[PDB]
Amino acid sequence: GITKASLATESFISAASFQETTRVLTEAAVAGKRDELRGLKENVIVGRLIPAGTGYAYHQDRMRRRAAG
Amino acid sequence: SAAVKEFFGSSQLSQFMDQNNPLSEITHKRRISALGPGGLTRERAGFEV
Amino acid sequence: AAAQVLSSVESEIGRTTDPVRMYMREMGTVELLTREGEIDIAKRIEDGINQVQCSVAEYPEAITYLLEQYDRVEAEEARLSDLITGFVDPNAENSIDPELAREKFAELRAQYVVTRDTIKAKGRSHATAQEEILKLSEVFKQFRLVPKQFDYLVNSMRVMMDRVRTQERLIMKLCVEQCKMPKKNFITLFTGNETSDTWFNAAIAMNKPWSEKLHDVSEEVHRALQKLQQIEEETGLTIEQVKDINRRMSIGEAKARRAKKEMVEANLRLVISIAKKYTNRGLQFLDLIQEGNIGLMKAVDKFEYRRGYKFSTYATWWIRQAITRSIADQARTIRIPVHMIETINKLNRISRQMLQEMGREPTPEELAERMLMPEDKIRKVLKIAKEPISMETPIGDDEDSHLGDFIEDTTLELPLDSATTESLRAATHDVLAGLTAREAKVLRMRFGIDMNTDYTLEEVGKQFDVTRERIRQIEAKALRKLRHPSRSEVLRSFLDD
Amino acid sequence: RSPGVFFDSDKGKTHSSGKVLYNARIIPYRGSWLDFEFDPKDNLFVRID
Amino acid sequence: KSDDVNGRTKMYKNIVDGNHQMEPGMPESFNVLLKEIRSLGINIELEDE
Amino acid sequence: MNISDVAKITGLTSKAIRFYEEKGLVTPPMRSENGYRTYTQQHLNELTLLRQARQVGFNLEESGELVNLFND
Amino acid sequence: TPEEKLLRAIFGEKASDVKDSSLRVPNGVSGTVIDVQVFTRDGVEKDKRA
Amino acid sequence: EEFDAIKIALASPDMIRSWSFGEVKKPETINYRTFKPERDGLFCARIFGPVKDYECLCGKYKRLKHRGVICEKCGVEVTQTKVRRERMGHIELASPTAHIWFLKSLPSRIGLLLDMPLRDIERVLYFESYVVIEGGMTNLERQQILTEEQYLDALEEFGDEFDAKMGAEAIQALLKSMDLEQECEQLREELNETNSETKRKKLTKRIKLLEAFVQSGNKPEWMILTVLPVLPPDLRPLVPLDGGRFATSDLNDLYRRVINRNNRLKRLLDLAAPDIIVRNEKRMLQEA
DNA sequence: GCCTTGACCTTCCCCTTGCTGGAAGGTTTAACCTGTGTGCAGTCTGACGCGGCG
Ligand SMILES: [Zn+2]
Repeated sequence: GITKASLATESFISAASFQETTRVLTEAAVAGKRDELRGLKENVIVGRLIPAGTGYAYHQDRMRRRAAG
Repeated sequence: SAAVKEFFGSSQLSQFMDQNNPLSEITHKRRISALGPGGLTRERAGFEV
Repeated sequence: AAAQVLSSVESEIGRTTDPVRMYMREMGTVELLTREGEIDIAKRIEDGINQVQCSVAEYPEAITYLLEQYDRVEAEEARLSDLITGFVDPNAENSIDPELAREKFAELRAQYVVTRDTIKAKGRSHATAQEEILKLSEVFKQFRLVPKQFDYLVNSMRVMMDRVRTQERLIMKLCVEQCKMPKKNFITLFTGNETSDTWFNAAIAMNKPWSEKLHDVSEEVHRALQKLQQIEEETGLTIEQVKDINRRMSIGEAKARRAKKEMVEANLRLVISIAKKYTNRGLQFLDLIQEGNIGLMKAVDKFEYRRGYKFSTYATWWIRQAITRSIADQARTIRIPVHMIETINKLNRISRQMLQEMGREPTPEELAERMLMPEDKIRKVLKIAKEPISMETPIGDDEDSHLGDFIEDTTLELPLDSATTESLRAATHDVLAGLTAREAKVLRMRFGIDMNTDYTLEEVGKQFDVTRERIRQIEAKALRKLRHPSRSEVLRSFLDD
Repeated sequence: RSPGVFFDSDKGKTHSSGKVLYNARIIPYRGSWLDFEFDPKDNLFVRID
Repeated sequence: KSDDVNGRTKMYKNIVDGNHQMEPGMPESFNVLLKEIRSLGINIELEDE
Repeated sequence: MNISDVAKITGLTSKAIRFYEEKGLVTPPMRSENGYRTYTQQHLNELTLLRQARQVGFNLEESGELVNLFND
Repeated sequence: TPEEKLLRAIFGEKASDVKDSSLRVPNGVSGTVIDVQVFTRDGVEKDKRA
Repeated sequence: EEFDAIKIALASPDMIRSWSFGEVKKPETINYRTFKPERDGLFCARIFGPVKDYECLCGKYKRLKHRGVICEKCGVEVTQTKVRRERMGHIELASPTAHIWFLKSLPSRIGLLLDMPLRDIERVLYFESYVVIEGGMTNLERQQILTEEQYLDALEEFGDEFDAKMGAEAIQALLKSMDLEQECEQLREELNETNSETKRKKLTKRIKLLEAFVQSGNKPEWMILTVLPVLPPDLRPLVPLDGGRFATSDLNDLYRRVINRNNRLKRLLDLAAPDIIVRNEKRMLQEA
């Protein structure tokens, strides 16, 4: 289903945004979660560039920096 | 006195009336509602009403 | 049976959550029992402390005793205050004059000096030595207990036993964890000697192949028994009678302990009655009810039975004071101590009658007259009388937005004035470049620019050199250099800053 | 809504049935309410407030 | 234009020097949220790069 | 003794007595554990002496010396 | 600060232990005054314009 | 500013301490005219840091001149008032308590772990039914529910030889007791027998849950609260407006009452009073 | 521009009578009186979980 796919997500923060943040972060902090910051929203809240638009061209540089530390 | 003055001035029925035009007054007092206590709510309420 | 019915009810609590139900449906179990509950519980409590104070006497180890405390307080020639009022004081079944005390504190000395000699009369437990024990006791049993000071007399046992006991535990910590030992043999053998390690060979006579491996820790084991034995030398009496007196008065205090309980459970319903009579909405139900329970504790924990009244009323007003304080200490995040509180109370007690007999609100001067006290107090009272109003109140017509939006951060900066101040600084040091290096530098430091701290006249001097007044005249020099209506224009607008 | 006594008929909310749900209610100017109603499986039930 | 403080001040000072440049940081409402989670018994944190 | 009873017996008030004790003008009265200044018949007559001493004209100092006289 | 300190060391002007609370016209508004009303407690002196 | 990733886990008492600066000890805030924070109240600058930019409470230290320095009159350190935001507080408790989220959401995530109903656990912590810690004797078992009369019948049957209790510390020690590991491998293989719908699902979620606890490094011990953190003040302020009236982040109220009852408990702690009323106070805490 | 050089001022703390008034902070009274509640809340509701219960 649509909304359940929104909730049932790889990451948790955009999931933690808008619809029952409670259960999200409960089942997250028990689990030792960590998101790896490739969603848009994920880069919105920090205010960093999106991995996208104009910014994909730099986010790819960041991605090969993730490869090259 | 507490009860009565609270009603006459902090109920959501008393309002600062409309000093635009005469009809504004006469209609604003010739209003009817089903909001507030013993009443309804727009989200609770539907279309038939 | 209420537990019989609490059984079913708790079996089918309809997912109820309120501890009001829990506490009240629990304390409803035990009913009222008074009017001889009061007096028999009283006789039991006083019998508890009676057998305590009976136990207290005949003291071999608690050598510092009421005669000592009475000389310590009589060390500086005088006292008739409360700490004597606890002392011996035979009630004829209350300030104490010298001669009466000096008498009552004397035949006890006689019983001691005639008693301490027979302790060695063919043993601690001789017939006539025990006669002087029991007779010293009987000499005391006409008298009563003595004050909370006596607490430390009990402590002088515990802090010994706490130590002695601990050493045994310590010895066991050294004896019992590393190697194996028996627990049917160790007991009676340990009880056997109590003085020398003769139970060592007696226990090991079974030849106990683990007992052959008594090495590498014995230098600790025997040195932990050394601590117990040196405490035994310090005591000077081996312990079975001190244990007797201890558990005697220990049940003696537990007596009063558990006896005062059923008085706790006697009168809980008056407590809730009053708390709900005052839960006219000061704070909340339960905390009030609980302060009332402390109410009932201290009411019972001191009670005079001799008066012949009902316990409950004595208790009642004690409870009233406890809660009627605790309402007023707390119940505001602002602290307003009690004196202001009762001022406000009586103020309004007068205000109600001014409202009637005027039909109209009061005036500060009128109730100042009626109260006979001055204006500005009333002013600052009414300034202070009011309470805070909840950051997130709904100031909108609907939930439009609460009060938070309508608040200013009137604290931090103006970016305009920040940049303006940076510009002030820029222009100022630009000018300081334009004046003498000596004057400019020495004035940067004299006014504290270019560093953290501000030097002064003589200190700047004796850094530079000893001068005082030509330093002032150097200041005037720099003023003339700056006054100079060609360079002012970088600050002739900061004139207006 | 006035006081007195009102009736109504809900439209088979166990729409497995597609069946009527008659129910009746009183309303005072003050006090407690009362609700009478039929279940789908042919039995009366009642509830105050 | 909303939250970060160093940036807003710096850039004000800079465009007054005709500089159309940026120097970002991190917002404040974010760290607010961090504190308001850590209140709830939570070892939220951030990984170094 | 009861400190108010004593101050009314000597006519003074408690802070007067305390002021005088601050100035070391009498025998020291003890407290009680609750903190009540243990006055006395000794302090009774010391305070009555120190009372009439200044009404006569003896200051804090010479009236303290008069209570020294009595205590001598 | 040492620099405002410096300016008021140069010219030596001061501030009193009072400041202003002048009511003013909000921005952009302009107009005509046609009435004033003042209220004062019962007991305080009614001043000159009062 | 820069960083890689977000990281979440359960928090230890040790680390809630490590974050904090000093513990609070009383509920008050300020005077009613000399609007000045107290010691160990809620705005005490000692722990949270100073009040203005580098000024002490009395005015001893000022203007950055003594940077890493303290007015030990009050005991407030010379710093900016910028750290109103940051320096959280901490609190220690008498008896720990349970976090409502870790059960009272839908599925508990903690009682579920132990296959246990919610209602039993409710009856425990609102002090309605005892339970066995663990089976000392062979008669009775772990997770074995006890009502007080039944508790007692078992007691007079044995006396000392078992471990039974009502309250949370019971549950604390319980979840401390178990091991993820062997139960995980059990429920893994136990799947095989009846891998119908129900047995499979239940064993599934449990196995996954256990492994989650393992490999995250998280812990069941930390499920509940021997400690509590205090939020800094400016996030929860208490300030006047023009008319002379204060306004209060209502949170403040939610805090302050709690503290006082904690210390009330520490009063009664000196007494070994009837544990009934003590239970009343515990209930009151958990509710608050 | 280096030095005092003497001699004058202003401020700020601290001191000397004989107390007084104020603020904050404590502890006990014997006639008594024994299970709330107290105004909610008007039932929104469809999808979806899951507990018990067949
Ligand atoms: Zn300070």
